[PDB]
Amino acid sequence: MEVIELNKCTSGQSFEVILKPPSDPSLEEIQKKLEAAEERRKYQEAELLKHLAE
Amino acid sequence: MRECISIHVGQAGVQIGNACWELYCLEHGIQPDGQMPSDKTIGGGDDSFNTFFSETGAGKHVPRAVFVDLEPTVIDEVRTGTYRQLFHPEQLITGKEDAANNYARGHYTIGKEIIDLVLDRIRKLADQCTGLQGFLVFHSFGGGTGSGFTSLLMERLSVDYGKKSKLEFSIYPAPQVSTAVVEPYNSILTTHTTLEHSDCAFMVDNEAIYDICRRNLDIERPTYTNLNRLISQIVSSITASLRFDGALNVDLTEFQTNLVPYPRIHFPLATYAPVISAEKAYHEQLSVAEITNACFEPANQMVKCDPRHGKYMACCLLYRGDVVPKDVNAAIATIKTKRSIQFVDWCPTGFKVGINYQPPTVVPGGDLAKVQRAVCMLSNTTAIAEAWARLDHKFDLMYAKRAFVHWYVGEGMEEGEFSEAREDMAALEKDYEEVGV
Amino acid sequence: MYTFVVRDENSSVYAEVSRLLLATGQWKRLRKDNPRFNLMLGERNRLPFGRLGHEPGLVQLVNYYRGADKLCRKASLVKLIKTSPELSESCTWFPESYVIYPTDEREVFLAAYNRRREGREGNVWIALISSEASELLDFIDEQGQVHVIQKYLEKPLLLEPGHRKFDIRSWVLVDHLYNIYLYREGVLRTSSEPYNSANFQDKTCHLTNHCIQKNYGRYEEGNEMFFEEFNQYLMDALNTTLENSILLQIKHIIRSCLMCIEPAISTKHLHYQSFQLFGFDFMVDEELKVWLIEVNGAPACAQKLYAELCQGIVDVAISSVFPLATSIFIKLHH
Amino acid sequence: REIVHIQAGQCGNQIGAKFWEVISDEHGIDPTGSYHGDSDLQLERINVYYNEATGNKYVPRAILVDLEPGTMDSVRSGPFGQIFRPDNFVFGQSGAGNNWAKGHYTEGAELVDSVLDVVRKESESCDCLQGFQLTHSLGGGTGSGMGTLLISKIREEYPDRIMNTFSVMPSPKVSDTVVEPYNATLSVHQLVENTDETYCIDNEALYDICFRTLKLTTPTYGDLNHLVSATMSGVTTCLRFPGQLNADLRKLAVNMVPFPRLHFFMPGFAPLTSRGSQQYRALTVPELTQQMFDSKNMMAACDPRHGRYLTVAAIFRGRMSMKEVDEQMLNVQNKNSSYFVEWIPNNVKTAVCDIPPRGLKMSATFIGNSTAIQELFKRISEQFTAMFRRKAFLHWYTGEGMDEMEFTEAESNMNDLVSEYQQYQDA
Ligand SMILES: Nc1nc2c(ncn2[C@@H]2O[C@H](COP(=O)(O)OP(=O)(O)OP(=O)(O)O)[C@@H](O)[C@H]2O)c(=O)[nH]1
Ligand SMILES: Nc1ncnc2c1ncn2[C@@H]1O[C@H](COP(=O)(O)OP(=O)(O)CP(=O)(O)O)[C@@H](O)[C@H]1O
Ligand SMILES: COc1cc([C@@H]2c3cc4c(cc3[C@@H](O)[C@H]3COC(=O)[C@H]23)OCO4)cc(OC)c1O
Ligand SMILES: Nc1nc2c(ncn2[C@@H]2O[C@H](COP(=O)(O)OP(=O)(O)O)[C@@H](O)[C@H]2O)c(=O)[nH]1
Ligand SMILES: [Ca+2]
Ligand SMILES: [Mg+2]
Ligand SMILES: [Mg+2]
Repeated sequence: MEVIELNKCTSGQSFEVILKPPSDPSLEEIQKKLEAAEERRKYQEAELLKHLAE
Repeated sequence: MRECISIHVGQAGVQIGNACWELYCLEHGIQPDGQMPSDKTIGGGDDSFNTFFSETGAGKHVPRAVFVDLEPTVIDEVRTGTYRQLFHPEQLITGKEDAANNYARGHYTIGKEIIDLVLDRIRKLADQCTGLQGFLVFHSFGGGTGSGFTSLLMERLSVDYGKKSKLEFSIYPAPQVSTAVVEPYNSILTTHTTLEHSDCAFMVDNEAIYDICRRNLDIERPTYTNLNRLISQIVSSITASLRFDGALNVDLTEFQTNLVPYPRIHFPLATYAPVISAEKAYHEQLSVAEITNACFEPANQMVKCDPRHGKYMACCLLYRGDVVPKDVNAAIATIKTKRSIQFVDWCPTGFKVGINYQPPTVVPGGDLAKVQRAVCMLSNTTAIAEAWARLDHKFDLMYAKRAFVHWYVGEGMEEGEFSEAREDMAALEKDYEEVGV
Repeated sequence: MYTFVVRDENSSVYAEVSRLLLATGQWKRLRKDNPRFNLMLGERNRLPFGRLGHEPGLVQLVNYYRGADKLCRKASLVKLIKTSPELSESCTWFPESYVIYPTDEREVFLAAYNRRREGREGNVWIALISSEASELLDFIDEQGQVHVIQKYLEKPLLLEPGHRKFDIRSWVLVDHLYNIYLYREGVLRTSSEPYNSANFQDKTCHLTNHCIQKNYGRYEEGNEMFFEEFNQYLMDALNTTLENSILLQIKHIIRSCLMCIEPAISTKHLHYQSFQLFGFDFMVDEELKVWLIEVNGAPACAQKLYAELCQGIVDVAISSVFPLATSIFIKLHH
Repeated sequence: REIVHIQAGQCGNQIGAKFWEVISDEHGIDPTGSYHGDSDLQLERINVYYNEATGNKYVPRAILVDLEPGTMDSVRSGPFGQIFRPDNFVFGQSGAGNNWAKGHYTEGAELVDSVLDVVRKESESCDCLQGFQLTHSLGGGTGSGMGTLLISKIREEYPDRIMNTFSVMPSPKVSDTVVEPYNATLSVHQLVENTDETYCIDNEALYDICFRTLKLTTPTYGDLNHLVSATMSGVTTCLRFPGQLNADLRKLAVNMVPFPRLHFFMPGFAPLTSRGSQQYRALTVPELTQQMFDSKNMMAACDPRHGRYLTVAAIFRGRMSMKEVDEQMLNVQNKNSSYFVEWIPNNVKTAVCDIPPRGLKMSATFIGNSTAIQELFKRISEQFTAMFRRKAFLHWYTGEGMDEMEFTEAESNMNDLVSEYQQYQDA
């Protein structure tokens, strides 16, 4: 019913119609997560190469 | 004028990026060699299209965009594609081996050895900006790169660009065009890590795009090309306000303002119409009322769900072509009395409308026919949560047996992150419930 | 070879349906959590409609309409009738009702309670049955859940011999095309004890539930009179037919209620399709005026009519979508 | 993403040589090593298996291994014998006498370092090595004993590279010696630990197919290898050619292997054909689908109805309606959903390649990670125990330094592998 905020230009136009009213981690922490996972990979690869050594 | 940088991650992001930037060039009359005749301000300017294109003294208009993929295959086709002259080498980053559909491999393993390079190449674009708004990130949920490396990137951008907004164009996984069985894992994992780092994310279910291409374009088996050229039209509709003169959604902050009241719930449902086949001999042009009425048909949504059994928090209508406010209001009035449209009690029941007199441009030789008027409705409805339910169920089925989990743990990830991510999704489904019912 | 699943074991109706399907040798039952199904006989609560219609190469069908609870819940039915222009407040076949929350439209209820008292006319209501508003509001707050207050029909039609009360149950089937099929066979769930007008405390002759009654089986077998006998009685005792005096109003109420919510639950252009069996409860006053009591979303059938009805469901609701290698229904056209 | 091929022993070299013979033709490569094709689809991903030399010569990235020169000499005089890099011919003189201990501990240990020098030389040329594929038998001594030895040492030097194998299982129907169950059980123990992907090529299946289906009264190793080279060409299709999806040995492992030890696949193929006998009638898509899933088409003597499919990968080759392929594949899963685990959603993926194999207008190759594979290992386990309970023929091994405990351990681990497959058959 109520049309408001009509803004016209050459490219087109825009408006708003109402029908009814109402009723972060740091760089440190990130580098810590990535390096922590890298250690786990290193540990796993070490256990393998140790197992293969046996 | 404020600039926007577009980041394309993974196969889906890159190939869609190709579809969008191709379309962008045709809409702005930019040629494959980057020359834009209509631009009389040679070597610079602060026009609306400069939001997406920077200019060189040689009169070339280059996309403010970066392409990244842990595999060189896909981007190599950009390097040798038709729009090869458009981008410059520093914008196209490629790795040696992909993430093998593994989130942990793309995030932790391979992500760690290239993240600093990407951010550096991104910083080189940001340095050419006078007032950077934020970033538009294109990627997939299923891919190892699309899911893994994206989340890592999104985390760093929130650190290096804390005041900047970040919008998402994400591809929701569909078995009809799947590339892995573990896509549900990658989807939950990347959503959880990215959620706090994304202001507004537009999900596109390939299932929805796939059936639209089959139903309306009469393509028996849609290729990625068929899917992308359609998605690019939707993306174009959403980003047109940032590239053209207007007063609605003129910047990235206005997206969150007009579509996202609650921060976590920042996944607006997109609905586009009309989709007509190019090789359809006889077509009767559809009216404003007809295309607008189709915005409430689930068969035209980017995600298949039922808005009737949910609640709206916001709703934007974005028209392109022969449309005037009078015909729009007349269409809304009619539709309101015929369809179920429930807004949450703490929001006004209304529609923010945007019109661009220039009708939707079509790729020459494409599958889409030229139309006199088109529309894209961006509605933040709680009904989109059906997609989360689907996905979280598929996740629970596999994880109960810890299937495929060893591949992720083997990359340095912890089995706990699976449950940590799934718990965040469980909370998300609840937030949708409280608001919806 | 089609496939289906069963997720409601307590369903006496669809326990028979699943039996009939397997007996065709063209339907194969799967496990509960098997997603690769053509048909779903879903549960009554938390039915996952969100996971339907997302299986490639599978046309999926379910035996429930999402959003149909708005018609099958007493608090919702009242709200639906009062807020829907199609039905409106002025509708003549639904008793005057109000929604009341425990400590809403309590103030509105008392405004009408005064006209009845300051008019010296019938002023009896139901949630228990009482003529005092204070006795009722004290009962609701003592229970806990949300209840509906409704005008009690003080002058009901009474069967003879016996001077008995009764209510009519009609079984309606709505298929995937939203065709409204009325089962030609209904049933009167009668009271065996004579209706007492003065004493509302005795709820054995006021309430006509098949469980409460179980003088059980004195007049007819199991306090259930079918349409052939009831039709004969009306002809002999009132010089009219079931079709004319009552069934037209029933067919009108049913058609009206479902046309109202059609745009809100129709699966015409959806990715999955729905059908559902409903059970409408009607009440007839001494002037042969039919009133709607409530709608059951998960109705049970009468023992005699299980075989015919259940077979009927398979024919028009299931086989219509999944065809295999005169009609017992009345199509309420619209 | 380059792949380094290795072929060890009599069997390994004969199926390996046949493999290069087949795919060389598919990629238009002649025995000389020169390209003479007509489609660019042949050369787009030919680098996965072939190294390029000056004058545009394509050399297989293959390493030929054996402890006796007998079989390798036959390869070098064979059809495509001249294509192989002569330096990649690494061989001994003593043989292994069908002894796992000889190939793994004594005779083979004396030659293994020479092989690894060639592996290293090829690997250093790779732009980005994705892994290795090995062809060998498990019933012999060299391919079984030294093959598993190589794998263990290749894993040590390339622990982040994929190890794939085409392992031929022994069968009394096609037997050389009675110690084949010993050699196999010892090898399976290794494969469970040091491979990501093993295609189980059961000779019992290959014999039954030749005898029952192809109506060959008395099949030879040549008849058996016609089926093998057809399977090998099929499964490697999406590695060798460009397409909708482009496969690699890692993405293969991730999506096919839900649990690390359960990585033993059932290959399948359709249409089944014998040598020489040409078929004139091309199979309809419904026929390719029905046959490739039939037990009569499985290269592993296992009844798939006695188990459940964990994962399935199907590749259709030839010009056909990819829509019809989709419908038929979906029809199978929907008709027999009980034989697919419900706790891995969408565990069947299909691909299509335009180029068909030689002699066929269209074909379909099957790769299934079924729990029914346990039938294979249970079979080997029974044949193993029958002799081991009396310590029969064990002196051949103890004479090479092995102890009875090592047999008991290998036996135990394979019986575990059986029980693990049984665990998820009733999930
Ligand atoms: N709509 C659309 N979806 C795509 C396209 N390419 C890939 N996808 C989807 O992306 C999902 C898998 O992610 P990919 O982008 O392919 O993989 P990735 O991001 O490169 O990550 P990697 O595993 O490292 O290769 C699948 O579900 C595909 O359906 C595309 O061009 N268009
Ligand atoms: N407003 C009213 N006026 C007259 N009788 C009423 C009435 N409201 C309810 N009744 C009498 O109500 C009895 C029981 O309530 P109702 O029939 O709604 O059962 P529930 O047990 O309330 C529904 P159902 O048993 O069919 O699942 C009705 O069958 C009838 O005997
Ligand atoms: C060369 O061998 C092949 C390998 C693959 C695998 C694969 C296997 C699956 C699966 C998904 C995927 C997917 O993630 C592929 C991407 O690329 C791959 O390698 C992967 O679900 C259950 O089984 C598929 C092939 O065709 C269908 C094939 O021929
Ligand atoms: N399919 C096939 N199997 C073979 C071939 N040659 C030997 N075998 C099998 O391999 C086992 C013998 O191993 P063999 O290859 O001779 O041992 P090796 O040469 O010392 O490694 C037996 O069980 C045979 O059935 C062959 O050419 N094809
Ligand atoms: Ca300019
Ligand atoms: Mg990729
Ligand atoms: Mg031999």
